[PDB]
Amino acid sequence: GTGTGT
Amino acid sequence: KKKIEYLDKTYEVTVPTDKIAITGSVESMEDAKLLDVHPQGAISFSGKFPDMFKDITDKAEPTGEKMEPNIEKILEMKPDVILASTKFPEKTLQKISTAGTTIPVSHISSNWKENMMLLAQLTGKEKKAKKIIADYEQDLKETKTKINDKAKDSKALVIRIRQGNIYIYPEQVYFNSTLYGDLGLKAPNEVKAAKAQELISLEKLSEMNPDHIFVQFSDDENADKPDALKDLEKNPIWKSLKAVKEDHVYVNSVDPLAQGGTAWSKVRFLKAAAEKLTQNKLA
Ligand SMILES: [Cl-]
Ligand SMILES: [Cl-]
Ligand SMILES: [Cl-]
Ligand SMILES: [Cl-]
Ligand SMILES: [Cl-]
Ligand SMILES: [Cl-]
Ligand SMILES: [Cl-]
Ligand SMILES: [Cl-]
Ligand SMILES: [Cl-]
Ligand SMILES: [Cl-]
Ligand SMILES: [Cl-]
Ligand SMILES: [Fe+3]
Repeated sequence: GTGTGT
Repeated sequence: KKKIEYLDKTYEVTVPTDKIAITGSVESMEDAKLLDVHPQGAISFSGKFPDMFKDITDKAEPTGEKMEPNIEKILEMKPDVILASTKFPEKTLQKISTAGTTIPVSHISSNWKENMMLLAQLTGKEKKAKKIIADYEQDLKETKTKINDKAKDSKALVIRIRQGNIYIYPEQVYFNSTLYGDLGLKAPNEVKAAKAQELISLEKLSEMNPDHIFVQFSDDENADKPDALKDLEKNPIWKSLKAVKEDHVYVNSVDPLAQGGTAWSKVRFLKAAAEKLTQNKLA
């Protein structure tokens, strides 16, 4: 949940 | 406690243990499945444990949904070790670490062996892990020979649809390490240019014009857009794709919750790609 689809 | 080394970091953990709480790391669930590790805490998927994990979640309480650890529940468990994910926000990893020794397990697929050996070291199953790794490598050797040279020179892409949007991944992430790295297909420039999970437009995809597309679609990850796949398939721009016209689109050839960078993901993807690229189950 940022591996950023964030 | 004992010193455990994992990706140039050292953790002191009581080992072997079964008091393992897994949060965020679906990778570690997939490693647990092959190692037959029954963790104390495991990831829920829409509030349940998928059929494919039921053999190792028999002793487990849910830690929460993948991205949403229930820190109160994890505290309740008092685990010897928490297997987290490198994909969490750093602040979220810090919060998780209040409930115990926390190891962020890598989502970089080239670390699949290290991830497996981590769980193996924690549970005393090094021999079993090494056998699994050895068997993948033998499988890869045999499988490479069963895939025709034209297939190995084709343009192939793996996409995953999430909230109705199309995502690609770096060359060493998801299934791409198996498709490009292990099998030797050439990564498209868009994959080479990807720094992380990356949104790609259908418009850009139509320019890439791949020969083969593996489409991964989980209903769970598309609750906001449940018909995303059928909608995609009716789009004129999707319909213009070489892969679509040649009937070379493979939907959920591996379970859509599979993470790619695990022994289990790789062995499944190796076989699926072999079958699909050769269009024959014998592979
Ligand atoms: Cl739910
Ligand atoms: Cl949180
Ligand atoms: Cl820690
Ligand atoms: Cl690899
Ligand atoms: Cl195998
Ligand atoms: Cl869209
Ligand atoms: Cl390209
Ligand atoms: Cl680049
Ligand atoms: Cl689009
Ligand atoms: Cl489906
Ligand atoms: Cl699904
Ligand atoms: Fe993610």
